[PDB]
Amino acid sequence: SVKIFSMLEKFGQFHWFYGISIGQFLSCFKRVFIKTRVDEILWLLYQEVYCQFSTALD
Repeated sequence: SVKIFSMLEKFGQFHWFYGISIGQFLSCFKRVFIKTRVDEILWLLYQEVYCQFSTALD
């Protein structure tokens, strides 16, 4: 999650519209549980983060 958040911040550096908050990221992560258990959670986190914050990019 730290690595992903750093990547999103680097995205936000390039264009003023691409910024990212921390509450937004935390809520996106929280939405994982509602929808090797640790590996499943990690995979779900990646999928949810992508499908959440890809629509905000060109």
